[PDB]
Amino acid sequence: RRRVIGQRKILPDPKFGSELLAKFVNILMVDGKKSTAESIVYSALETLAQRSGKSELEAFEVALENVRPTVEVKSRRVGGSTYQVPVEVRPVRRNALAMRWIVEAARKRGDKSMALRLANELSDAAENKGTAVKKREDVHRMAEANKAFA
Amino acid sequence: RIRIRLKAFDHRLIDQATAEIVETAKRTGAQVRGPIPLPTRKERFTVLISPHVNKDARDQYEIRTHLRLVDIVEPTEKTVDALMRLDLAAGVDVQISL
Amino acid sequence: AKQSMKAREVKRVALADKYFAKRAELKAIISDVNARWNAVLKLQTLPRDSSPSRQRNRCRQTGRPHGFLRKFGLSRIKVREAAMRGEIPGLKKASW
Amino acid sequence: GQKVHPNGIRLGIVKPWNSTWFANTKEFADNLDSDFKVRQYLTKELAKASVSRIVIERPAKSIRVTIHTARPGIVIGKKGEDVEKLRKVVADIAGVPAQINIAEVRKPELDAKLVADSITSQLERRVMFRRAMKRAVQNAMRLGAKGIKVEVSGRLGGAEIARTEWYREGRVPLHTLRADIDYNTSEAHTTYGVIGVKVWIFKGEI
Amino acid sequence: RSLKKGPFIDLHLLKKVEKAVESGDKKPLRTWSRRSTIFPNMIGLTIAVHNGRQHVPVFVTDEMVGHKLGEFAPTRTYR
Amino acid sequence: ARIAGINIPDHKHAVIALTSIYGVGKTRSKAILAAAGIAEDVKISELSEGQIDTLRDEVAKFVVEGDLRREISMSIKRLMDLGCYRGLRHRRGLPVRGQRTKTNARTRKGPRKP
Amino acid sequence: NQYYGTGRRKSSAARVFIKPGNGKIVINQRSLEQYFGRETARMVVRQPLELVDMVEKLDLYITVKGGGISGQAGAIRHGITRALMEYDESLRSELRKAGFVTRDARQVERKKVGLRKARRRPQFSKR
RNA sequence: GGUCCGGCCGGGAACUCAAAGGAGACUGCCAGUGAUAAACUGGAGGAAGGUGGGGAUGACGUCAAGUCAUCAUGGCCCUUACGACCAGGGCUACACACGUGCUACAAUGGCGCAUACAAAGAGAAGCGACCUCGCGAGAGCAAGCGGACCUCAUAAAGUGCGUCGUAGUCCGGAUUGGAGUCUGCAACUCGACUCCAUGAAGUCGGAAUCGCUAGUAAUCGUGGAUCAGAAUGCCACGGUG
Repeated sequence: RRRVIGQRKILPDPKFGSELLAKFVNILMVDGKKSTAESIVYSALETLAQRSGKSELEAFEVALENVRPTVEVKSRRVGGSTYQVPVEVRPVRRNALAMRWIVEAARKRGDKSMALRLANELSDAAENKGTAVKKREDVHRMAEANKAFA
Repeated sequence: RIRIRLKAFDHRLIDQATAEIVETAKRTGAQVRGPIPLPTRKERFTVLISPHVNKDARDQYEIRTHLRLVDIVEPTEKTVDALMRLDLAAGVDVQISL
Repeated sequence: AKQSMKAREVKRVALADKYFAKRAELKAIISDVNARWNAVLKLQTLPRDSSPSRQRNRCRQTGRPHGFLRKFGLSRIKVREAAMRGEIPGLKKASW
Repeated sequence: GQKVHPNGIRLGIVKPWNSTWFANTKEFADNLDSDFKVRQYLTKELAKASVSRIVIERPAKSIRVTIHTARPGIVIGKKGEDVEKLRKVVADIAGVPAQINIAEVRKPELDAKLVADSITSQLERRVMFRRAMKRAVQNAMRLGAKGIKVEVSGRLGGAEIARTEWYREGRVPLHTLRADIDYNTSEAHTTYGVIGVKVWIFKGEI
Repeated sequence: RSLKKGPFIDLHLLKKVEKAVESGDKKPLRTWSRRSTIFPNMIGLTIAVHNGRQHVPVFVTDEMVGHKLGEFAPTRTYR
Repeated sequence: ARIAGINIPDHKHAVIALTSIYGVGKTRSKAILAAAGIAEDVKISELSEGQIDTLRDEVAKFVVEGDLRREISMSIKRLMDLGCYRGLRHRRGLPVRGQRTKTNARTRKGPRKP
Repeated sequence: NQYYGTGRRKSSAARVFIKPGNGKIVINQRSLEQYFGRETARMVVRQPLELVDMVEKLDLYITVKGGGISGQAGAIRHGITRALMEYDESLRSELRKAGFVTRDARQVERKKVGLRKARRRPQFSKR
């Protein structure tokens, strides 16, 4: 409610050691079976070699670029009815949010297996594909697209 | 070597009841390897407070059974025959088995 | 608890002792692989109330069969009172 | 309901058990049982004996039993009357050599039990609850003590609408475990209903 | 279907069927113990069952060997 | 080709695809291959006349398909024609084993009749 | 000589013995790679070690037995970090900075009457 | 140090642990804000901060809230009977609905084999070893422990390999049939479980709605009360998170 502290410092990736990738595995994690999450994403994250052939590291961030929004809505119980006054999105959630769309939509892909069903999505991310990239504009069509209230 | 056990419901009695042995049952004759505490047997219980209805009631009780070993490590006669001279304690199970 | 009910149990004990408790043991032999005589199996029906399974305990204080605990033989609230009144040796609230 | 037993809540500290002894699931079952029969009976033939508590020690097949009473002499008997009877009555009731040591109650106006059994008895004597409840209990404040909360159930006086009463002196912080309080109940089956009562005597702090 | 070794039957009806066959046949014999089993010798006999209110006719058949008598007697009312 | 007639289980492990027959199970279809030598890791195709057909030999021991069901439907009726509780419940689509027909029994009774 | 370090966390019991030399590590007659190696992230045990150049530094003879992987691995880390502090009582600041010197007081939770899992309260869609 | 490699045996009170007693946390100390107050915000030191985490503890009274069915009890009722005994039947009925749950709908998976880690607990008409039989539930024989000695108990997730490849399946198990075990006079009505066969609905669920702020939710097992023997319920424990 009124509580005001700090964020929960997360433990970096099991290898590259990166908070950005840390909360990534967590957002992807399920049933506290964190192990699988690693062995499911950490693989597809490197399986990019077969998909490219180099130091697959920045590919992740570059892939998220096509999935990084900067405007969202927010209904407000004002003016009798309910406003929508859209507002941008700070970095703290930008990177986070995206990760959800990248995973929460990579599951309904319906491919070989979550391990790979995820990999492909990354390539589709930077190359614009799947609901992941969709959600962006499908969301932007509200904010910045309806500044009439913003 | 005769082994002695003391299992009371608290130290308020298990204490004096045990120190007695080490003091009396252990002078010079009896050897006594030492007074040990041993793990306590915790038995709690949950009882429905309200009479009929209100499942969300319940009350939790428990009876800690405190125990002690010690046991004398010397089967003599002059000192191993000065323990029977102790049978007080309104509640201190003393299983004097060998 | 009723007065009649709180009486039957009492008897269900006696009979389930004077007989089964030591006598059933006899037929329990034949009626079991101890080499199952029909007669012995039939003789098993001489009583009825005489059985260690026909007892529903019932509160040792009042009689309420619901909420029994071999430990105090009482039923819920009874254990509750006896406990608070310290009537029960070494037994206080449990918290951890 | 919404109050924890001001006695059991403290059964751990500052409050001894009115029946301290060991036992295992085996006899424990019938053990606390006999204790009830003997304890329930010791009151039947010693009601007016003005008995407070009734502890029950148990070493090995020989329960002690201590009948605390404001009136020891009457619980003694004609130089052996009472004692003999009880001490013998504990026969098959426990099937063991049961003794019996009486304990004299100092200041019978600070002990819950008594102050409770009394007020209730006065009620049965056709007396105004308020008077006794207040004065006939106010004494606990004159012989010392610091705080005493009384409580009379409903149906007091000619009325179908049961009502509880207050009346308290000093301080009775029953929300303090290190407080130690003398709480006890007492009924009074009168012409109608069962006007109850609860005595809360705050005997010092820690 | 719960006795393994020792197909039990309520003696009450036991002594009767054996008595009936003794003198041949006759009218049904009142019976309250359904928990028994349709005995073989009872083949083509008459038995009853106190289903709570009253009894019910019972005519054993070849197949009726180790089945429970009660099975042939309903209980609750319906439709 | 169909062993016990009809239904050609092809392109799958033996035992696993063997259970295809309306009569054998994970265990049965397995217990037969043992005394048949035919492994499970072998697809019916991989087999040969002296492999797939051999299976059709030790299969005539158990009852299967059509008549197996009929022989049962009739056997059921045998005890069901009798005025026994089971039958009385079997001819009404009610649980005859020991369930609470009073509620929750869709697959048992059938569809919903609100 | 040797330097002991208890260490524990979440019903765990760590027992690491640091000897001068021999970067070999054994936990209950097993390898740090044969008991933990190739797990969720048992790279924490040897974390404080490398944290200050190990392997060709000292030795680690552990004897843990309490709690699951995560915990049993956390206990050791606590014992070790605690241990090194003995060989040099002037490196506390460093280890404390990371947060090893401190123990994970954050233990399990106790279920509660009325609830269904100490916190998970039963639902009542209709109220 | 000696090994009939197991702390098995001397031995050793170090260590884990056990469990009685102690120290420690107080805005105590540093800085800034605040009127140079209460307090707040960070900080040092620590294993642990700002009632350390969780319990326990429920003011005055409200709902003529609940319980005469645990018990007690005013009044009213019944008494060759709304008292009492037995047998069988019923409380498990359906022709629907509403709430609380368990298990799914699957490859963050099943399945085979292999195998690593924990806690808190029960137990003389008890827990039951080893061993023998049986496909198996379980049975025969019979030790140990009335307990940090023994037994119920030789965790699951997990990790290694391999497989099956998005179909109603190698998913999911309801149903039914066949035949069997163990409790107990006795399991038709109306029991738990084993084996074989059968293998449905269900491909994640509108309107609407619930819990959860950290070892939490999430999921994975373990135990116990009641109890002869009917647990997915309740109480409780720990793993991963």
